[PDB]
Amino acid sequence: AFTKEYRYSFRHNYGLEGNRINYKPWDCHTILSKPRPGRGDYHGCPFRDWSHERLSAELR
Amino acid sequence: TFQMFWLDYCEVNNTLILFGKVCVSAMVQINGLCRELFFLPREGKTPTDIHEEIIPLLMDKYGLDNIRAKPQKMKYSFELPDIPSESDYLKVLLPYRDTIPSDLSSDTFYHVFGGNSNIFESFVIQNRIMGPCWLDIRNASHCAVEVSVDKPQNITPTTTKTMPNLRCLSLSIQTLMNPKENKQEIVSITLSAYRNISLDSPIPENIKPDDLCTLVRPPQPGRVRLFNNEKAMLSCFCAMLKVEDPDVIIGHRLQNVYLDVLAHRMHDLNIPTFSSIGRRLRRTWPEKFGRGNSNMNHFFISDICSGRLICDIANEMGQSLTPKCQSWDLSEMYQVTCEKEHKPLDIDYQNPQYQNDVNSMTMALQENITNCMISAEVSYRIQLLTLTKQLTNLAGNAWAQTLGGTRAGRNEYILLHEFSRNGFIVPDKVFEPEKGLHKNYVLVMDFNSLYPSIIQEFNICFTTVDRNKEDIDELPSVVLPRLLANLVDRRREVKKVMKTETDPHKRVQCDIRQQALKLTANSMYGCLGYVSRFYAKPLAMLVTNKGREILMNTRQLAESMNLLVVYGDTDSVMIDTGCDNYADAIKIGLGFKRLVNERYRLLEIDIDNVFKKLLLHAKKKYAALTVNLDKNGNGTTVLEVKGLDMKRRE
DNA sequence: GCTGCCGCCGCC
RNA sequence: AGGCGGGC
Repeated sequence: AFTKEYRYSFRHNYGLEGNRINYKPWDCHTILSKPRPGRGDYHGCPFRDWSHERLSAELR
Repeated sequence: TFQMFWLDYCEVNNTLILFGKVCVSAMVQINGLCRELFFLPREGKTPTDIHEEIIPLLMDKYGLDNIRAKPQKMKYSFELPDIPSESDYLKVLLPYRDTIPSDLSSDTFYHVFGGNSNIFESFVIQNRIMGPCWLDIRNASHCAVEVSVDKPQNITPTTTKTMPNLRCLSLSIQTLMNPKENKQEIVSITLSAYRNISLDSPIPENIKPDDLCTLVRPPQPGRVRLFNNEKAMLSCFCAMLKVEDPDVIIGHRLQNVYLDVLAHRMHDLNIPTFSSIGRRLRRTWPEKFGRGNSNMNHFFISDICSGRLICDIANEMGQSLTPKCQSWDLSEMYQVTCEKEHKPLDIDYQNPQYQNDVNSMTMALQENITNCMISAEVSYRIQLLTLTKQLTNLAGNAWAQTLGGTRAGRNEYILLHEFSRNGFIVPDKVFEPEKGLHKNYVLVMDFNSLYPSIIQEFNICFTTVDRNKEDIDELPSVVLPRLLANLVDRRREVKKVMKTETDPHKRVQCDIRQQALKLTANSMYGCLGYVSRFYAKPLAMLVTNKGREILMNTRQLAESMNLLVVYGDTDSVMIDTGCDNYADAIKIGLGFKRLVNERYRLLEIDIDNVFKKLLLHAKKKYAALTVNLDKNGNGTTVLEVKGLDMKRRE
């Protein structure tokens, strides 16, 4: 998808590195708690982060 | 005639100095040494054609009345293209700052070997000196005897296998950190003298020192001397050192910690007698000493110590003999090697208690003394001196180098001596891991001797492998192997003698001998494989591919035994035995060893490490429970960690 | 000393 | 993205 810095972090998410914690996937509460997305960010929750205009077009 | 058992050397003013024993210390300055240069004649030329041309030209530049030169037939089989397998060369003996470039192209010759020859290397090769041995041979040194010789030919090696007694001095240094300048200052020094250490006989356990003395300055058993400052202490230290005149300085983390500090403090405090740390006398430090070059400074210190062997039990060499250690902390090494307990005291002289509390100061000084005595006993128990000496004699390099822990050291000399003796011109200078917890016993199998066996089986050599010297990336097709064979055979003879040998002393000695032979043979690959004076990419590749085939079949064999390879590489292969019993696991391991040898009769693998449990995380990152057997068969578990976050500084 | 920036090293 | 350490 990305057509030194990243390999380790992805293995670390699987509990394969360092303290070997098998990190739990985030629930909505956790996702919503992260800093709000700005321009160029895609994390967060579209129901909170998108305008009603954008949500309506997606739902249509 | 003059008889000296040489230990170490140093280069100075285009001369070569040897320090050794005659028993008192002695130095021999060697003059008249020359580089052996070999002029390669062009198509249709002779050594005399060269002789006429360059000799008059050399006499002028260097200003010599006469220069010894003679024709000599030499072979060449290394990586330089266009140079023939064998030719008549002109051997020019050019006495030892302007060097003759190798590309000296003339109408007589086109190439020259031995232009940048090192003086110590020249002496040792020409006189066929193979490590520390007996040699039949004003105010320059700290030695009892100072002599010189007009020509190197005056020195010839002897066959004597025995050696003189050594004077060892164990050093333990306690320091203090000044936060102002970030400088580790010396608070105390312990000196324990063992004036008669014989490597020809086993060293008695818990050997008692001939003299014990501690020097100490204010931070804020044996003799104890108190000083008003650090400068007076270090001056006294240097004087005592000169008088003691040890052949070996034993310690723990001297090489890269305490020895550097000591030198730098002697520098800082302008100690005039600093040079007694070695056996050569110097009035001044090197010009570029203390230029903030932690890399170059190390060289200067090693050089200044020349004449006295640095026996560091916790350096790269020392660690290799104590693989059952994990931190290599002094207390840990003492426990592992001697099976005796010592609780390390954390001495911090910045603490105010040490200024007025006589009992605190006394406890700290007692800690330092104990540590010194421990360092010595460990060094003798692990037999660091004997093994490194053997390795030096096998490779024919300098003992100092071996005690240091170099890779291009015993691997370059061993080859220069073999090839030079046989009339050759020498060059100028994997299985993805099964990540997870493994409940069944896992055995680490060591394939160190993979490559040597490969080089010996397929007869891989610089002299045998036709290769494209223009294109080193070209894979070619199937002296060095004969040398390997000799080492293997000798090792066999030692083991055969071991089965019969009854004397615990002679037995242990045999064990050291075979260890030395094994290490020497298992270090031969680096010669041609590491990117090395004898580097040859086509040869490295050729050996590697055969190593891949062998390993692939090996994987198949393990699987054939219903075993699973948890991890593997060119050095080792870890196999899950599928057992929960030490005995059952060992039987599996032996069956695997035997199986592999039947397929590869010159490849002898063995069980190196037994893991009761193994949590594998990456290639070289795991935690495990190693099983260490005791004398009475008794088995004990111990934690071992490599590469985990827990190994980062903290 | 602190502050701030840039690079590297893992962790969380 | 955050924290810690080292260097300039």
